[PDB]
Amino acid sequence: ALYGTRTHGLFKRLGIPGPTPLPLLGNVLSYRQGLWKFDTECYKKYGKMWGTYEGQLPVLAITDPDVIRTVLVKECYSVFTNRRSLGPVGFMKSAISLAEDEEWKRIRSLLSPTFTSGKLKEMFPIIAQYGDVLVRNLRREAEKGKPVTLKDIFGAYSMDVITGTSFGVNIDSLNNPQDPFVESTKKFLKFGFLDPLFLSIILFPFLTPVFEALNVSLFPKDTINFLSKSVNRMKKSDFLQLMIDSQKALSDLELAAQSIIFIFAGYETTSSVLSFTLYELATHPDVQQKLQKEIDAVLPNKAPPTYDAVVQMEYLDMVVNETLRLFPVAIRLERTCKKDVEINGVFIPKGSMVVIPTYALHHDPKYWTEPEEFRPERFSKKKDSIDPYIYTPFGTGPRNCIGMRFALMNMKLALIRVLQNFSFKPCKETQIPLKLDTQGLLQPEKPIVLKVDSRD
Ligand code: HEM
Ligand SMILES: CCCCCCCCCCCCOCCOCCOCCOCCOCCOCCOCCOCCOCCO
Ligand SMILES: Clc1ccccc1C(c1ccccc1)(c1ccccc1)n1ccnc1
Ligand SMILES: Clc1ccccc1C(c1ccccc1)(c1ccccc1)n1ccnc1
Ligand SMILES: Clc1ccccc1C(c1ccccc1)(c1ccccc1)n1ccnc1
Repeated sequence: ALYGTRTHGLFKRLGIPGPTPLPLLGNVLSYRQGLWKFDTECYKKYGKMWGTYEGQLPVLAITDPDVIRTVLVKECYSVFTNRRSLGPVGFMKSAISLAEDEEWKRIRSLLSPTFTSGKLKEMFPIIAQYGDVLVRNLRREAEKGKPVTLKDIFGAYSMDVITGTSFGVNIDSLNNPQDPFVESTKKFLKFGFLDPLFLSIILFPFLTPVFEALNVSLFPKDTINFLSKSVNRMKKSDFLQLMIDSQKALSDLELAAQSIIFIFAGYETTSSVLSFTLYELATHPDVQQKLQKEIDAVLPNKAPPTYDAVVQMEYLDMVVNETLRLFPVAIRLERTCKKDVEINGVFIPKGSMVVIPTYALHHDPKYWTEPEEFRPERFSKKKDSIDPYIYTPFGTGPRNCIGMRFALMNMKLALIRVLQNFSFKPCKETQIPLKLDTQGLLQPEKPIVLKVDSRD
């Protein structure tokens, strides 16, 4: 059984500290507390650089901004181009989040004109039309005299926007739970929990070819089929339309992968940050009232938002940027060495992983005074510019979040509407302080519920 004790002497030899890996498992057992908790604990114990093992895969965490800049920007195309080892994914191998090396550079180049600020300005009325249904669905829950579970309200809004901006179909997620789009896309929420299949190829990466050969995918095969068949039937009759017009050619299999992955990526994360932003505005009433004072001063008498009004709301941008500091839903940034590389005078083998602990650097007292406190004033345009390698909620470099500007616009349009019409405050069922759960996509331990009062 030559598999278990092959690489577990690397960091010990290189002089890089870290937790003691168990045979076969590595340090994988330490993840059960959540990657956010494991990363902060390692940061406090070892410092600038530590080393863990996902099975037999060596993982080197780095916290020096000069080193982060080299891995995310300088040597991106040359060493650290790909994110994590390929797993059994089927045709989703052409998804932009999975594509590697030259194939990723090509797919990223084709999709880049779709997510420019110019195309976002053209789609602004499309995104904004989903604010009405959000305010309406939130109005009835407010007049019921009962608390509002934010994940159901903004989860439905996030699915509505991401599907409407992808296919042009105006789903009413909250009022049509039995819709096939809603039930299929709902299964994406299981992402973030324990995945034995994903963990099996982590500990035994040689199983990835076997699973592919047996047509086993890390994605919900039923949901991937519904979306792929839905994408095809629509092409006979938008993110989809922008990708059809672009047809270096984007194949039919590749385009179906990008449509699916954009829905997968935008659904829960947008829903999660939107709930975190409202929790902070409720537990900080003066922060909420000041933000309401800004929206009303720019948009008088509940005026419909325009692009220029949304972009020129500074205090709205500060609140969102601070919610993302406290809760970067993608806890960390990961990269793979496509060759033997020397990082900060340390020789790292090919295929090893480099983790930028975003969450740990976001709560570091060395960079943020009172790091556990929601202070939007950190992102005031008068202070010194925040380090782009310490604050990395969307990552940095050629391979950062391609939908960063879209997600920020999608959330702000929602925040402006709900604040134009409602105020938010806690109640007996609200957890203070907020306890994060162990899920790999940041979620609270108990669902956020807030009292929603209309301003009229
Ligand atoms: C506020 C919500 C969001 C957060 C916090 C977020 C966060 C991230 C992060 C941290 C990465 C990794 C970047 C890196 O490795 O440096 C990423 C990648 C990505 N995100 Fe997002 N994201 C969000 C919303 C979205 C939305 C709405 C979309 C879809 C339009 C999206 C699509 C992607 C894709 C496709 C990638 C992979 C980029 C690539 O590998 O080329 N994300 N996101
Ligand atoms: C032929 C060879 C086959 C090889 C099979 C390999 C199987 C590997 C199994 C080892 C698992 C090791 O687990 C440690 C790593 O876990 C880290 C991530 O998990 C953190 C959260 O869960 C902690 C896991 O350990 C405690 C058990 O808790 C499980 C809770 O799962 C989430 C609960 O939610 C219910 C399930 O999800 C539905 C969500 O709607
Ligand atoms: Cl599909 C995949 C293959 C290899 C590594 C990571 C992923 C990942 C995923 C998605 C669904 C189920 C299991 C793994 C993944 C899992 C955790 C963190 C990042 C990526 N993925 C999501 C988008 N593109 C790839
Ligand atoms: Cl276990 C693991 C290792 C490396 C990357 C991601 C994961 C992940 C996870 C989830 C919750 C707490 C710790 C790690 C994970 C993180 C984000 C999204 C999906 C899975 N996981 C893989 C299989 N089961 C769980
Ligand atoms: Cl892009 C993507 C698609 C499908 C599932 C997950 C993700 C991803 C993510 C988010 C939170 C926790 C783990 C992975 C992700 C996939 C791959 C690499 C980084 C992040 N993501 C959603 C939005 N922006 C990025």
